[PDB]
Amino acid sequence: NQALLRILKETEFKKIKVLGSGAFGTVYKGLWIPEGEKVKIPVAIKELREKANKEILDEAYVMASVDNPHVCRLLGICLTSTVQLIMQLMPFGCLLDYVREHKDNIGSQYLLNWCVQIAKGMNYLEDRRLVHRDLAARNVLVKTPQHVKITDFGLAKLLKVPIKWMALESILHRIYTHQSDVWSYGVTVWELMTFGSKPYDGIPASEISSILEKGERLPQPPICTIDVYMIMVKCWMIDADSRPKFRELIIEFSKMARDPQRYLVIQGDERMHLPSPTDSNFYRALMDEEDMDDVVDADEYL
Ligand SMILES: */C=C\C(=O)N1CCC[C@@H](n2nc(-c3ccc(Oc4ccccc4)cc3)c3c(N)ncnc32)C1
Repeated sequence: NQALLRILKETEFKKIKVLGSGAFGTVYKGLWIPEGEKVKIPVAIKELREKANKEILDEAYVMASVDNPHVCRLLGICLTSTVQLIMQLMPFGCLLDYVREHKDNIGSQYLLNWCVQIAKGMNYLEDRRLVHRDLAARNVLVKTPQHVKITDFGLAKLLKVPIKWMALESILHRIYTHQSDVWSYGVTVWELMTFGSKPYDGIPASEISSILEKGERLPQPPICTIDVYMIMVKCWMIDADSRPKFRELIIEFSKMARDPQRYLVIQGDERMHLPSPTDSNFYRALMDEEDMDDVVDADEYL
């Protein structure tokens, strides 16, 4: 579906501010102004650091074809000897920055729900027989605090390797599968549960395969019950086929979401809440009108 990707002229948009800079590229806050109109519409622009345009376009069409509440869809592209990718601007930013900023005051309901949502997005990709190759907290965007979407799908294929998120088989032989995606998902969950901690920090990348072969793993976060830690451990099993499936993960986390205090131990959690319906309705109307499955709420509390 070529209609899904908009080809943008340089004249119809402008980069206004740098939001972040990456090995993959630089991300800018931008404005689209549509031809013949007086409106300036905020957009996010990713300019890749630096394959012919035909190959790039062909990859781009697939990237534009992902349509799920929990995956970000590439909206537009401009090809000018630099590759510029256009998507919605998300004021909330990446999940990783968000958890660090809120590290004191994030509730168990949010964390479990984020786990469900990410799994839902990954599952959609698996169902489509597509592999992300770079799942990480940095690569999840926050639409609203209640709603998160996986981003940068297909970028890894298109283009400093994230060794510390990679499955052993990926590090060793660069084999990427839904099962390697599951491994990355586990690291991502660990990031959330540690409020933005950097996995294997201080361990050189060159040693990572060896420690994994030894069987060393990321440690259990203090907030996590063993039940949650075991799910991460299952994600990092050497035999890829043994690892959990995204469809299973959606169910497990959803179950946990029903009695959060059973599975995550957080100080003052009783004080921290998912939004009331009134608040949720307000957020959706203002900035999140797309259809999504309702957040899983505690059985006790509704
Ligand atoms: C934790 C991530 C981080 O540090 N960032 C730096 C600041 C910007 C932030 N960010 N990135 C995007 C973003 C992501 C992807 C794309 O383009 C795509 C889309 C789909 C597939 C491949 C490439 C563009 C922009 C942000 C957006 N969209 N809004 C707000 N912050 C974004 C990452």
